[PDB]
Amino acid sequence: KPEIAQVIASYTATGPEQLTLAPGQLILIRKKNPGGWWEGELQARGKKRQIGWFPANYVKLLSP
Amino acid sequence: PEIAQVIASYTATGPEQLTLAPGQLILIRKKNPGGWWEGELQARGKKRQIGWFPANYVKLLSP
Amino acid sequence: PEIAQVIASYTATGPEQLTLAPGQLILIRKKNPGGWWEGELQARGKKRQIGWFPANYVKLLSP
Amino acid sequence: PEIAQVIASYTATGPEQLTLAPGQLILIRKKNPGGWWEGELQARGKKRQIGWFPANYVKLLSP
Amino acid sequence: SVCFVKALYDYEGQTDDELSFPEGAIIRILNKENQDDDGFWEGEFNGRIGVFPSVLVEELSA
Amino acid sequence: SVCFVKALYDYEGQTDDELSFPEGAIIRILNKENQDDDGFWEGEFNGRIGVFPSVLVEELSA
Amino acid sequence: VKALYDYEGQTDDELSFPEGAIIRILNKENQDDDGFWEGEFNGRIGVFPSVLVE
Amino acid sequence: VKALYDYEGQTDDELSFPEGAIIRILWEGEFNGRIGVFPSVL
Repeated sequence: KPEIAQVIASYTATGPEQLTLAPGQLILIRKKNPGGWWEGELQARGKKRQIGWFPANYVKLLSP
Repeated sequence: PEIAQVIASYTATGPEQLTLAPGQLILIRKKNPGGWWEGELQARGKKRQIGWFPANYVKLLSP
Repeated sequence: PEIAQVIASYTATGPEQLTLAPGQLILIRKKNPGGWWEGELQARGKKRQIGWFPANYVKLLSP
Repeated sequence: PEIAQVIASYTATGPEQLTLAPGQLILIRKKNPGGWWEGELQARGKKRQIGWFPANYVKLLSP
Repeated sequence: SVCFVKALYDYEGQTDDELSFPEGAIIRILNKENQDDDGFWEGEFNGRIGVFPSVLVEELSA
Repeated sequence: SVCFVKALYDYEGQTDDELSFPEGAIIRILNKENQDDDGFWEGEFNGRIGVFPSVLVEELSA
Repeated sequence: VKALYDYEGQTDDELSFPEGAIIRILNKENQDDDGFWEGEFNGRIGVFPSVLVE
Repeated sequence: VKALYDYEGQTDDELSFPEGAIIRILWEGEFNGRIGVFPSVL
């Protein structure tokens, strides 16, 4: 249920629907698509938790 | 000594380019017709790497 | 369970002896007429080695 | 700026001498006929003390 | 109760004031009410106090 | 094996990952995983986890 | 400061670095006069023997 | 040296300073009795 990935490589957002990610940051996963494209909620310090799409091959998952 | 500051996030589209995060400081080295500058990135910890970037992702600073 | 603590630095004068640094803990095993004890050295990382040392370089600890 | 590193443990046999533990760094000051050097010991926490030691208990480091 | 939490995955802090901890760790909560709504919380572990992403630990009552 | 031990003498840890504790302290054992068979053990006390020399404690009882 | 020889830190709070490294000095003259200085390199901050630099 | 543009430090251990400030190199440096780090380009 609580599925959580970590940013492995830098990704600047190519649209208004997408997150823009810096290596290290943690993402709570919400949806996954056919493309290789996931929706997630970004846990980054300071900024309010924003919710958007990103290419999945710029993150690594973490397992309990 | 010409020096710009990163105004917006830019991920590098090639091996010749810098990849920038807002706040960071760049020493400028060359400027081109495209809208494309070469610079040396002053970022904490990493060795000073030297590359190209779209100039409309930075703001200059004047003395 | 008799246990001393190293009070002063002692480098080993032979192959039969421990070599000690202040702070370290020694479990005591035998004591001799000389002023010379055998002990097992509890030091972090190294395997517990067992050897002789001048007793006036350690202090005992009592329960 | 000549700088050696302690290769083997040495407990001081006199008041004029340093006590050395493997790993520690010594700035070299004087070198003698005996095989005996003066140095300043850079060790964490203690004030930099300055004394003599057998040279064959250290290894130099070159730039 | 409203006091401790168990860490599900291990975390390594980025800043100076972020709380590094290993997996399974029991952490004492200090603030979980609000810190600018950025899904961080604050707590003590191993005698170091800091902040960490609240996503990474699970609750445990009583 | 055995869950708890009482500290016979007080100990002060040298490294960061060593466990400082007072005398008489009840400590929960976690590992006797011979590291390099150095005769330390691992345990929790006051919500700080670490390692300590096994020679300083005894199995708890009366 | 530029590192003349490479160093590997013993403790947790010591600064490991390679040879030639440019380090930004953070302090000097500790409470105890020990010869160690403090600085940042590669986004890790720590202390190092001042004899290894410039 | 002399600061050409004013800077504001991000971390705890970075040196905030105003424009024109004289800083004593210890980068490395003290100003107003606070020691810290700063981009040498400024």
